[PDB]
This record gives sequence, structure tokens and C-alpha cells, in this order.
Amino acid sequence: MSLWVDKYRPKSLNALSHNEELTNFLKSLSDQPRDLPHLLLYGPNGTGKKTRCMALLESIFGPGVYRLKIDVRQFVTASNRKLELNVVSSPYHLEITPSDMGNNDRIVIQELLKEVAQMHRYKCVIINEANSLTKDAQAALRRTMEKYSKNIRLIMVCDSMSPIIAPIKSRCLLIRCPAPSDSEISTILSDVVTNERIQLETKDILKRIAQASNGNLRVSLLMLESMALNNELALKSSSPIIKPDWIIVIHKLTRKIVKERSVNSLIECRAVLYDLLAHCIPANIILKELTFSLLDVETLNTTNKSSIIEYSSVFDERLSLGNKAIFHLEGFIAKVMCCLD
Amino acid sequence: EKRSKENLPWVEKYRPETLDEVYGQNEVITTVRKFVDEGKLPHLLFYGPPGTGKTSTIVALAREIYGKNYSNMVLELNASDDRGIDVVRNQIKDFASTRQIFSKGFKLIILDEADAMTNAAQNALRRVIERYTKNTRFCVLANYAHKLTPALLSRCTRFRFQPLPQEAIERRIANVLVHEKLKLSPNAEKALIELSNGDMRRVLNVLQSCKATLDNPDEDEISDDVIYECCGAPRPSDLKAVLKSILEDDWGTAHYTLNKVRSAKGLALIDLIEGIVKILEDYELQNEETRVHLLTKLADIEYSISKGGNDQIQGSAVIGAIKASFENET
Amino acid sequence: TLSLQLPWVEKYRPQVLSDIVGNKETIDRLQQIAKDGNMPHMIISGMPGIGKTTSVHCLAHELLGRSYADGVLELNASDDRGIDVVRNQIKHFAQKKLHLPPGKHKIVILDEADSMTAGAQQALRRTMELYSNSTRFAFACNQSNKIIEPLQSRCAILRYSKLSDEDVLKRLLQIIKLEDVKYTNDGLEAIIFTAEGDMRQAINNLQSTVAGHGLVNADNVFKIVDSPHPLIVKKMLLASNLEDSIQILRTDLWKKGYSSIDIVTTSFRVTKNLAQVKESVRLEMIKEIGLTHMRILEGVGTYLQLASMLAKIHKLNNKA
Amino acid sequence: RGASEALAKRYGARVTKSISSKTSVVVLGDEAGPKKLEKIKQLKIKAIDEEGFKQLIAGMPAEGGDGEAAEKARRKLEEQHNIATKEAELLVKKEEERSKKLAATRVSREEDKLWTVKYAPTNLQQVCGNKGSVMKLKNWLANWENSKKNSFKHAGKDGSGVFRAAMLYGPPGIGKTTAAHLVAQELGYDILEQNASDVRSKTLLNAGVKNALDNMSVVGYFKHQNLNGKHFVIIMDEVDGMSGGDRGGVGQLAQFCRKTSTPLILICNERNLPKMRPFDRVCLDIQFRRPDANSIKSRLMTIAIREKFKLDPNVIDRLIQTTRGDIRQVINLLSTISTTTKTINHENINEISKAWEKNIALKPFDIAHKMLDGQIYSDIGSRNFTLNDKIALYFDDFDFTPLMIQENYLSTRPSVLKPGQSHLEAVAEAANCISLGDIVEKKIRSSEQLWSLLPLHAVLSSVYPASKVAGHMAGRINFTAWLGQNSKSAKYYRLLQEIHYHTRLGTSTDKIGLRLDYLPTFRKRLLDPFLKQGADAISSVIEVMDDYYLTKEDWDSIMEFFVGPDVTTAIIKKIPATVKSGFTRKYN
DNA sequence: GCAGACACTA
DNA sequence: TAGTGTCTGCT
DNA sequence: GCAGACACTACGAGTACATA
DNA sequence: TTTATGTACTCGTAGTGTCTGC
Ligand SMILES: Nc1ncnc2c1ncn2[C@@H]1O[C@H](COP(=O)(O)OP(=O)(O)OP(O)(O)=S)[C@@H](O)[C@H]1O
Ligand SMILES: Nc1ncnc2c1ncn2[C@@H]1O[C@H](COP(=O)(O)OP(=O)(O)OP(O)(O)=S)[C@@H](O)[C@H]1O
Ligand SMILES: Nc1ncnc2c1ncn2[C@@H]1O[C@H](COP(=O)(O)OP(=O)(O)OP(O)(O)=S)[C@@H](O)[C@H]1O
Ligand SMILES: Nc1ncnc2c1ncn2[C@@H]1O[C@H](COP(=O)(O)OP(=O)(O)O)[C@@H](O)[C@H]1O
Ligand SMILES: [Mg+2]
Ligand SMILES: [Mg+2]
Ligand SMILES: [Mg+2]
Repeated sequence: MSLWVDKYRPKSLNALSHNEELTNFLKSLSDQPRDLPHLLLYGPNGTGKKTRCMALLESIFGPGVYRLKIDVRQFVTASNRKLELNVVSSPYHLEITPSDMGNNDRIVIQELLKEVAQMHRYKCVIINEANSLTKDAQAALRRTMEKYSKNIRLIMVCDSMSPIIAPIKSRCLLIRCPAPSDSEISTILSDVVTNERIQLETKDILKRIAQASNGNLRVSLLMLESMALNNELALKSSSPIIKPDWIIVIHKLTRKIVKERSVNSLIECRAVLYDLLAHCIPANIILKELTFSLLDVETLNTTNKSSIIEYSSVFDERLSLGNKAIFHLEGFIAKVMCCLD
Repeated sequence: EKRSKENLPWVEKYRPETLDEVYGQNEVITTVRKFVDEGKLPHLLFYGPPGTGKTSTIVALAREIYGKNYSNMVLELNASDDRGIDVVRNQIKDFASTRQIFSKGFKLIILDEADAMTNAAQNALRRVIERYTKNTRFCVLANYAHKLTPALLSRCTRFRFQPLPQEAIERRIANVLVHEKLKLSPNAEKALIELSNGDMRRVLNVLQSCKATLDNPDEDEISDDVIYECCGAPRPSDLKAVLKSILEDDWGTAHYTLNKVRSAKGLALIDLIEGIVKILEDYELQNEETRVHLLTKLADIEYSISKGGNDQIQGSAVIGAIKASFENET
Repeated sequence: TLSLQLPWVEKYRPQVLSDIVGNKETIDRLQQIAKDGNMPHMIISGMPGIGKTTSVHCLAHELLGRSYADGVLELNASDDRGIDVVRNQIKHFAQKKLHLPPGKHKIVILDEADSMTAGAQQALRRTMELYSNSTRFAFACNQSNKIIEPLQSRCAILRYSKLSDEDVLKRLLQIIKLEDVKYTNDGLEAIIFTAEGDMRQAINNLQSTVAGHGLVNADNVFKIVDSPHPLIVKKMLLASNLEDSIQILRTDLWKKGYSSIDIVTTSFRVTKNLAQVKESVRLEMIKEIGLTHMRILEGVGTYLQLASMLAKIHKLNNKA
Repeated sequence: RGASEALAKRYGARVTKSISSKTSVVVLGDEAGPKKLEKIKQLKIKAIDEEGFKQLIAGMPAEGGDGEAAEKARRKLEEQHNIATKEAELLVKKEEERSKKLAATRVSREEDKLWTVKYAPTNLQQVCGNKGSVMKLKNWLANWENSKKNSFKHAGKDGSGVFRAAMLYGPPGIGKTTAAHLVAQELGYDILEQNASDVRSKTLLNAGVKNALDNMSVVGYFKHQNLNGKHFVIIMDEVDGMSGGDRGGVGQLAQFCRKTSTPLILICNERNLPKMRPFDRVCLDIQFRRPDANSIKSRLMTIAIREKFKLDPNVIDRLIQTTRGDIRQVINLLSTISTTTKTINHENINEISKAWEKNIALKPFDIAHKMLDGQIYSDIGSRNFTLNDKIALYFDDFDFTPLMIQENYLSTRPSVLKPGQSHLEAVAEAANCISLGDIVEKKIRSSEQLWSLLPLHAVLSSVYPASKVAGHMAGRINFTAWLGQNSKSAKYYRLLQEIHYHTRLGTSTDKIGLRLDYLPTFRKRLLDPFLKQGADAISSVIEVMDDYYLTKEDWDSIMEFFVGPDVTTAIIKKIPATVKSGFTRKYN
């Protein structure tokens, strides 16, 4: 559409120039669609997993997968805590997300799937953000997909499938979606810049865009569009690579941690973290970016880096096992400051 | 039920019907028999592990007091039925207040598995017990005493059911083998004692499964091989071999031995860990730190096994923990 | 079916304020209130078994024996207590016209009042404020912190302490002479030690000893009832060697049929109430014991978890 | 310190809690607050150690000598005894007056009554403390008709004219109900009172006092010069008894505060509950407080003289300190003790105090202040304040205590630091234990509901973190910021979901990737044309906005998601209003 | 702990 | 009208 | 006999508590 | 205020039945 990331998205398996072996595997699966088992696509973020899923649906069902609408279904949990969730439905398939309350994502998996399992001969259900389920929706989904299988099938899209429980991974055909190299990102961006009109001198700037995104199609495409808009559709050799405001704030926090290691610095870090969590930014991604920004500082030796990564792993476990996200991040920053000073 | 007995599990087919058929807790049975013979039965509280004969004892006691029709003379409440404070305020109050409808004796209230009762229900039960103690006795059966209010524990005489000893399990096994015309080797008997862990129900279930295991239930005797194959438990020889390979040989031999032992008969890793722990408690360790390292590391490993994961990694962790702990010896 | 004799707990319940033993000052105050008759609103609190509700009943009986049936309303947790079933009944009783001696008032005994709803207490506030000329209230709860602040403001707080060994011993000897039963001093001290200040527990254990063996000696007493598990857990935590604590745990708890969750909760309570060791040591022990408690609650209840918890206790105690 | 203060008050010496310039002598110990250490040195105040305290008792003669300070204190003490004796026979003469009148009526029950009822304040001059609040209430009530004539538009100097209804709030036992009733009775009004004994839900409030807003007393006509004898003063004692968010009558009482044609008075105990939030700016808030010990001292001297039992005058201060300013409970204590113990003196005061101590639950701020003190974690301090005491202190406000500990555990200067341990190490340990307590808290509040695990959470989240960083607060006790930030984050998540599902079609990216990647790009397609060319790109911005099914409301919502150098609040402000005005109109 | 208001005394 | 003594809310 | 007029039980929604 | 089941309480309402009356 208006954004270039959604303008040139492929709509078919033959329209993909991203992974040849993966596209061949999907063609093999779509060659015999009747015995298609429940799939589970996992890989790094932004590589095009849902593009693969929609292309596979188009290859199995046909054009009309992308002619999709949104309808709202009313779900009632215990007591009268009314919850509104909208399903992005379509002919030949259904799409659901755990975007409901994390502790109330079980009721949608129960009722909606029991309703659509009522009656070519099957309907496909796509579950985005599948790694965000809370071990109860998955527990229901185990028997939900084991019992009803001749009329409903699942394409479970997720990244970093470790939170997915063992039985679900057992009854799901795991499919791995690797990120492209620099050449493939540069080729896709070049196709974008030749389909549209952008003045460019040396393609090294496209290589820099590919480097900055770190194997991310969405980030690279949005960065290319943003840099073209800022440069008035004339990319320069020394064009400044943009970064998200969150990345700038995280880098400033890392510089503050490295420079000053007092307790007033700790309360300033608490304020910055409070703003970041208040502005719709997940805690685990925050901890990962803070860790890999601290490890990119050249003034630290190997002992400090090893202690930082060890505490990062410990507090990542704590974040995965806890709910108050600010507590574990504050503990991690305090431990890192105590280690460095 | 249907088709009378012989279609029941041996757990329910061999439930004691008389206080003389309750083995093990000799002191408890003698004390309650003296209580009912002397005509003074206080508010009893039966505490102990599962399978030790608490509900069997109270059922046999009620049958001895009343007779065959004790079920209509006794209000038995359990966690299966709803036991809110409305129940205490209406059903228990009416049963304690009213006279006997079938005899001229006292009322007996059995609060089976009462550790799953709310605090307010017990608070009401305190006053109910104290008010109507002249013609109504309360019996409380519980596995955990920390879920009972201290006042309720104060109001009730506490009887502790100790885990079944050697003689009681042997006597019940002999009775079952006599009834079923079944044979069993003495080493198989010791293996069943080891697998009992103070639980008679486990003994009965293993006996039933081992009778079903034999190709012909007649003229074939249960051996320790049958017990270990049906229960899946590791043999003591296998545990000793695994421990010797870990403690004496290098990593390749220890890893190969553990993998071979696990894959020969499908042994579980948690069973091997429990057997190894039971063997190592008899060791005369020189250092105080070897015990600490062994206990902490093996507890962490068994916790991770309970949460699930990779069995190969956990087995290698077991070998490494044992070897590293025993490296502190000298 | 044969009838049962009255238990010694209720057979020998005191009927006057002189037979009750324990807090001499509180009982003397109750007897002076008895003589005067102007009994104020009172809250009676303490640990169970030290003579809370029997003192209230004795005071009411001696105050108005002829009218105990008429002008005493004994509501309790067994009875349905709420907002309306309390406000209507207590208001009707307080406004009820009944002719007492000049120094007597109607008594509303709220036995086991710590479980009452807050709104019921709010209504009770104005009930007591309005009808204090005719009726008087007498609460009796184990935990006095449940009663709201204004009620404790409009009441006379009477705190009951656990009885010393001397008072329980005196009552035990009195009941022994009344029952004419043989005993040994060792058995009586064992009964006192097992009771831990609870008179009802002492009476129950003494009656069990008499009815099970006949002679109150140390052997019979320890046969019928075991030593309390808080003490064995306390000496398990305070032992020097790890082997000593391990064998104490195994023999005296695991082979005695004690649940692992009970052992962990008892260890937590002892460590919270433990006093000789330093505060930080207790905090560290509580932290690791709570970790073990979480492991037990999640389902992993074994001997190995308890042994590991004891090993961590010793690794903390020996200072690395 | 407690025992020495008891001996200091044993001889009638005032023990102030703060050091002053007019302070005579200060007893010096070993270590205390640094403010006291710097104050004593500069003002050159007399200092006597404990060794001089022992000889002070023997060397000082009775009555305090003829010193100027001692003489002034004695005559004030004598005046307190003089006014005590003056009013002692006031009721005795009244008692003889009613007895003679009662005897005549019988021809032609007392001394069996609660002491808090017979010794109730007969008039407004018999109250003890809160004189200013009582006079404020009286001035509001006596001038309610004047504000009624002026249609509650303009108030007076005090400002009570605009407020149709007055409100009373304060701790128990200090005399709110008695003051309100006496002010109503003195002016001649007819007291219409409700309470928690009868239902006060919406239905019977609409069917009860609702018709009493503009109706008078039927007894008012038959009780009659009196000008206010035919009106209503609504006295709702125990407003806290309306324990209903919706079915409760708190909003209904707010509607009465909106519209009422007669004076209305409310009496409650705590005002700051979220249940009673709609009473924030509704009524003339008259606050009562714990009265000072002198008035209660005089009243207790009168009572003791009238009851033929004697207590030492200095004991009254300790009795008030024990009961936390609850006068009614003090009278109850006196009545209970006087039955058998007729001598309340220096020997019985300690036993009386430790027997009648009031265990009042603490507020969250007081809980945090008490918990982050370095004295209670010392060797001597922890013996008096055991671990179970700290657990109970947490359990007073267990829902708020861990948050209050986490808010300000690194804002205090530690005094329990281990040798060689820096402040940052202690903060790190406290934060680690706070994280562990958070894990335990998540386990507690889950599907399993392991509520037996509460004391472990108590320790891990409040006691262990505080025992590492306890001491003196550098700043002030701050309320937890997690509640407001959590509400803000939940609202921002709701908006993120709304815009994500508005642009759901055509976008193969979840809500997490919308904020991280898509939203920064939308700013430079929906705000930069406003910045670099102004209104000349009104159609292009609308074209992009309409393409992703984005409305005008979503445009403002997207701008608030940015942080750091990309904050667009100032960018939109700098945009001229003429440029922004056209954008809204064209979309509509 | 940090003010902030209400008193008694000066 | 200005120094202490002391109770009280900060969300 | 039929339509109210009543008091009754029952169901539903909402709030609060959960270790001493 | 968030918290996630289960319990207990309180209230309000809707049916459900029975008693007066004409
Ligand atoms: N002392 C015993 N003598 C004979 N059989 C016993 C004895 N204890 C247990 N059993 C057997 O165990 C079976 C089940 O145990 P029960 O006594 O019914 O239950 P329980 O022992 O009370 O355990 P819980 O606490 O209810 S799980 C009975 O049917 C008996 O066959
Ligand atoms: N001080 C005492 N003197 C004599 N008997 C006592 C005393 N305290 C308790 N008892 C006996 O204990 C039994 C019941 O005591 P209660 O007073 O009913 O217990 P309680 O004080 O009410 O504790 P709770 O909280 O209600 S369980 C009776 O047999 C009493 O005789
Ligand atoms: N200021 C006072 N001076 C003298 N006596 C008082 C005073 N305040 C209270 N009292 C005594 O306490 C009794 C009751 O006081 P109340 O005014 O009912 O207390 P309260 O302010 O209403 O607190 P609540 O309503 O119970 S929370 C009176 O009858 C007096 O005996
Ligand atoms: N073969 C391809 N050619 C062009 N663009 C592609 C290709 N594969 C993926 N993309 C880009 O990837 C984006 C979608 O990635 P996405 O589905 O968000 O990955 P993930 O599901 O892993 O987050 C689309 O905008 C599309 O432009
Ligand atoms: Mg049973
Ligand atoms: Mg009692
Ligand atoms: Mg009042």
C-alpha cells in the first residue's frame, strides 16, 4: 500500500525470491494438500514467515485467501469480565491471535476452535504470536488438534519456539525459516527501488541498510522507505542510517550505565525503563537489546562481558518466570552496575 | 456395584471389614478397641500418609460400634461432596442435634479427607464439636495437619498412622496369595517390600498386575524378575553396576554403561536417581562437602526431570554431579 | 449400640470463676466485675485452650443465673452470622424489655468473633453505642486483630496468656483426685510438656492415657502421643553435623509418617520463631526453605528435597 | 530509651520529642540522628550524661525548687488541679439536683452506667481537644440559613458558605459524634440521624431521607422561642459502612450534597479510601485529630475525683500514649482497672500499658518508613522487634507493601552495611530478592492459587530487601510509581491494539512489530509533510491515512507512542493552528 | 522522611 | 504576630 | 371462578478475602 | 486498580406459589 513494506509483498510461492529450499519444501507440501499435517513455522523475526503461510494457503486453496475481512466475536470469561476480540477471517481459512489477555487466551482457543470444528475438505487456522501462549491454551490445543483433524488444520506461526510445550511441538510439523544473507536483502531492496523511483549513486548504501536491519526484511524495507523520504527520494552515499527511537534510548541508557555507576544513576535508569515499558515495548526484547548493547562497548574486558551475559541469562529466566517486568530489569541493571564498578 | 466381588480391583476387593484385619497400626487399633469397649470414644483425629489404613480403620470401627447398617447411622462427609459452611450450618448441625433414627446410640460424624476444608467451615466446626459432644462424636481423617486450624487440632485426639512395617505387609501379602492361589518367591517379596514404601495399595496393585503378567496364573510362581519387569523398577544389580561404572571408570565407560542399562529394559532416569540416592545414603563419606554437593545437585536434577527435558543431558548431568562430588573425597 | 461417657474436657469444665486457673489478675478482675455487676463491653483474646469462652460463660452464669435462659444471647460461628441475621436479632434482643436486678444487664456473647463480616461489626458499633444501658457485649476471639478499630475502642480489652506449667499441673492434680486414677510424676510432666500450655490438650492426653493404659507414666504417654514435631524440627535445624540433621529428619519424621509439606511448613515456622541465631542467618534460611517449599508445592515432594534443604542450611551455617 | 523516659516522667518532667533552643538539659547517649548531634553543639545547650542523671534524682529536691521554669509549671499544674476540683462538684450538685427531682416525681437508673456515657460532654465546653474544628462546625451550622438566602453562591471569610453540607472525619474515640450532636442540639435543630444498623442502599435512601430534604419535624411543631426547631440536620454516622461500589449509597449521598434544602452532616473515620472517592470536593471537610494530653488530663482528674480512686497525674500521659489518643478507650481502661487495682501509679503503669497496648494496623507509608529503619535490624533492636513482628507489619498492607518497598529501597542511606560492602552491592542484593519475591508472587496469584505461600513472599519482597538497605531516608517516602505506569501501559496497549486492527488489512506484522518498526515510519509519512511543507500536503497525508483505514483519532494516538529524541509533542505544538485546522476539516 | 497545619506560649 | 510540640497526609 | 396482592424461594451480579 | 480460582456474602430481581375478594 502506501508503505513500501506492504506494497511488494509476494502473493504466491513462485513470487518468492527469498529461500529456494524452503520454497521447494512448501511446493512439495502443496503438491499433495489432502494429507497436509499441522505445520509450525519458526525462525528469526521479520524474515517472511506469514508471507510463506499465505503463499502456501494460496497454493492449496487458491486466489481469495487475500480477500479477507474482520469480524468481532464476543467471549465471556469467569464472572462478567467481558472481552472483545476480532478475528481476521477469510474464505478457506481463519486467523487468530493470542492478542487477547495473556491469562484469558485459553477461552478463545477453547470456544472458537470448538465452534469452527463443527463441520479442500478442511479449514486452516493460523495462530500468530504462538510463542506468547501461557501453557494452558496449548494444553487445550493439544487435544483440540489431535481429536478434530479431518476438518481443521493449523499453521502455527511463531519465533523462538522454546516456550512452545513438548506435545505441541510433537504433533506439529516443524518448519525452519532462515534469515537471508546481505545479497538477498540487497536484491529485494534493489527490486523495490527500481519498481519505484529513487535516485541512488552507489549501491553500498543498500548494503549498509541490509547490515543495519540484521536479517530483517521489514526493518530493512521501512528503513529504505524512511531514508528515501528524508533524502527527498535521492539516496546519498553517506546517508545517515536511521535507528528507532527505542534503540537510541537504549543506547543512551547503556552509555549512562557505562559512564556513571551510582544509585542516582540507578533511579535515572528506573525512570528511563518506566518510560520504555509504558510506551509499548516488551521487556524481554528490552533486556536482549540492553545486553547486546553493553557487550558492544569496547571499554569492557572479557570478565565483565562474561558476567554481564551470565546475569542476562539469569534475569531472562526470571523475566520468563515473572510478571512484574520492571523488577527484573531493575535487578539486572543494578547487578551490571555492581559488576562494572 | 455389579456382579458382586471378583470384578473389583484388589485395592477395593481386600478392604478390611473388621478391626482385626487392619495390620501394622497395632497401638492405634488396641487403643480404639479399648475406647469402644470401655464406652468412651473421644473426638478422634487419624493422621498419616496415604494407604496406611485410616478410612479402613474408621469404617471397621463404625461397623463394630453399630453393625452392618452403619452407613445409615453415620454421616460420612468427604472432599468429593461440597463441604462449605452452609453444609456445616445445616447438615452437620441437624445430624448432631437430632436423635438416632435407627438405634439408641450416639451419632458418629466422619470428616474424611478434611484437610481440603475451608477455614470458616473448621471455625464453625469448633463450636459444633464443643456444643454437641454429649451425644455426637467427630472423626477427622487428614493427610496434612498444616491445613487444619490449631483449634480443631486442639479439640480432637490425635492418632498417628505410621507407615506399614515388614510384618504387616508380609501378612497381607500372604492372605492375598492364599485367597488367589498365587505363588511368590521370597526375593520377590523383599522387592515388593522395597517398592511398597509404606503403601499397601501399591503392593496390591503390583500383585494384581504381576498376576496378570504371568502367562498362566496357576503353577507359575512370581519371581523378582516379574516384579521388576511389571513395575519397571531398576534391579539392585543394575543400580550397583551403574554406580560402580560412574565411580570407578572414565566418562566413556560410565556413559556407555548408563545408556545400555537405560535402553536394555526402558529404565526411567528418576527411578535410577532414587535408587542411587538410596544406595549413597549408606556410604561412609569422609567429607562434609560431598554430601552437600550430591544432595543439592541431585535435587536440582530431579526437579528438572520433573519439569521435563532432554534425558541424555540429564543423565550426563547425573554422572558429572556424582563424579564431581566424589572428587572432593580425596 | 452403647452410649458414651462424658469426656473429661466437658465433664470438668469450670462453672465458677474460682475453679478456672491461669491469669490470676484477669480472673480477679472478672470476679470484681461479678461483685459489682456493671460489666463493660469486653474482648477476650489468646491462643486456644486457655479458658476464654468458659470464663465468659461462668461470668454470665454468676451474673444472672435465674435469667441465663432469657437475657443471654449466645451467637457464634456455628450460628448464621451476617448483616441482617445479626442486626435484626441483636437489635430485637437489645431493645427487648427484661427486668434485671439493678446491677445486671443482658449479655450478648459473640463467641468466635474474629470470623465476622466487617459490615456486621459496623452495625454492631451503633448497636453497642445506642443500647449500652440495657445490654452488654462480650467478644471472644483467638486473633484480636480481625475486630475493627472502633469496636476495640468501645470495649475493655482483656488479654489471656498461655498458662505456665504450674497452673496446668495444679488443674491436672485436681482432676486426678476427682477421678481417682494412678499416675507417675514422670507421666504428668510428659503430659505438661506435650500440652504446651493448652489445658484442653492436656486433659485429652491424660484421658487417652488413662483409657488406653491405665497408668499415667512417661512410656504410656509417649506411646499414645508423639513428641511435637516443632521441637524435633527445631533440633533438626540446630544440629551441628549435616549427618546428624539428615538422620534426625529421616528417622523422626520420614519413618514416622510425616508429610514433606508439613515438615517444610514446620521448618518455616520454627525458623521464623527461632531466636538464638542471628537475624540474617534466619533470613537466608527462610529464603532457601521457601525455595524448597515452592519445589514441594509444585509436586516434587521427596526425601531428596528435604535432604538438599538441610544441606543448604549447613552450607549457610558453616559460612562457606 | 523507653525505660529512661519512664523514669524521666516519673518525677513530672516534660519529655519533648525534638531538640529546641529553649531546651534546658539533654541526656546524651552513644548514637542517634545526625540532626540532633549538630543541633546540640551550636546552641551550647546544657548536656548531662547518664552518670549525672543518677545523681540528678537524689540531688534535686521535691517540687522542683524555686526556679522560674519550675514555678510556672507548678502553678499551671495547680490550675489544672484547681479546674479539676471546680467541675468535680458541678455534676455532684447536678446529681443531688436530679435525685431530689426524681424523688419528688416518685412521691408525686444511675451509678450502673458505662463511664463513657455518664461522663459524656454535656455541652461544647466539656469536650477535650479539636476546639478549632468544633468552632468551625458551629460557625458553618449557625450560618447555613444565611448561605441558603444567598443561594450558596458566595461564601464568607472561612469559605463554608458555598458548602451546603459539612463533613467530619477523624480517628475513633475523639468525639466527632458527640461534637456534631452537641452543635445540633445547642442551636435548637432537630437531629435526624442514620447509621449502619439499618440499610442505607440506593432504594431505601430514595425511599427514606430523600423525602426529608424539604420537610420538617412533625415533633417540631409539638415541641414549641425556637427558630430552628422545625428543621432537619441529617447526621449520617459511619459513612464507611456503605461497603458498596454500585449498590452502596456513596454516590447517592453525593447526589444529596448536590441537591439538599436542609443542613447535612457526615461522620466517618478514614476519608482517603478509594471506595469513598466521590467525596473529594463535596463538603466542608472538618478534620478532627488526637487531642493533646492536657485536656484529657484535666478530664481524668475530674473523673478520678468523682470516682474515689486516685491515679498519678503523670500517668495520664502514658495512658494516652498507649491508647493512641482514644479518650473513650481511656475511660474504659480506667473503669476496668479501678475494679480491683485502685492505685494506678508508677508500679502498675508498665503492666497496664503492655496489657492494653492498641495494635493499630499501619498505613502503607508508615509501613515503609518503619521497615526501612536500620535500628530494627541491629542486634539490640531486633530482640524487641522480632521477625514475626516484621511479617505482621508486612501483612497489615500485604497488597501494597512490596510495591512501597521497591519504590524507595534505593533512595535511603544505609546503616546496616556489611564491612567492605558498598551501597550498590546491597541495592543489587535487595533487587535480586525483590525479583525472587516477584516470581513467588506470580506463583501465588495464578491458577494454582498457592495462598499458603504468602509468608515466603512477605520475606522475599519486603523483609530481606529492606534488611540490606535499612537506615535513614535521604529523601521522602514516595508512593509506588508502578500503579500509574501500569495503568498508562495498559491504556497504551489498548490503543496499540486499536490502531493495529485498524491497519490489520494489508499488514503482515503483529502488534509488537507495529510499534517497533511500522510506527516510526508512519511519523515521517504523517508528520514530516506537516513540518517540511505545511498544509500544502494535506491531501497526501489524508491519502496515506485513508489507505490504512486510519481515522482522525488514530492520528493523535500514534504520536504519543514515541520516546527520546523522536517525541512529537513539541513538533505538533510548533505547527501553526491554521495549517492544522484545514486537515481536520477536509477529513470530515 | 517531607512538609503542613493546629495549637500553647512568648 | 512569631518560636516550638505534636498530629497527619503523600497515591 | 378469575385477576390481582401478597410473601416466598431461587437465580444472578457484584464485592471482598486468601496465615496464623 | 493490575493480579485468577474458589469461597462467602449481599443485594436485587424474577418467578412461584398461595390467600382475599367479587
Ligand atoms: N493396615 C492395613 N491392613 C490391611 N490393609 C490395609 C491396611 N492399610 C491399608 N490397607 C489397604 O489399603 C487399601 C486402601 O487404603 P485405605 O485405608 O482405604 O485408605 P487410606 O489408608 O485412608 O489412605 P488415604 O489417606 O485415604 S489416600 C485398603 O482397601 C486395604 O486393602
Ligand atoms: N484456665 C483453665 N482452667 C481450667 N480449665 C481450663 C482452663 N483453660 C481451659 N480449660 C479447659 O479447657 C476445656 C475447654 O476450654 P475452652 O475455654 O473452651 O477453650 P477456649 O479458651 O475457648 O479456646 P478456643 O479459642 O475457644 S479453641 C475445658 O475442659 C476447660 O475446663
Ligand atoms: N473530646 C472528648 N472529651 C471528652 N470525652 C470524650 C471526648 N471524645 C470522646 N469522649 C468520650 O467518648 C464517648 C464516645 O465518644 P464518641 O464521640 O462516640 O467517639 P467517636 O468520635 O464517635 O468515634 P467513633 O464514632 O466510635 S469511630 C463520649 O460519650 C465521651 O465519654
Ligand atoms: N521473496 C520476497 N520478496 C520480497 N519481499 C519479501 C519476500 N519474502 C518476504 N518479504 C518481505 O517480508 C515482509 C513480511 O515479513 P513478515 O511476514 O513480517 O515476517 P515474520 O512473519 O517472520 O515477522 C513483507 O513486507 C515482504 O515485503
Ligand atoms: Mg481414606
Ligand atoms: Mg471457646
Ligand atoms: Mg460516631
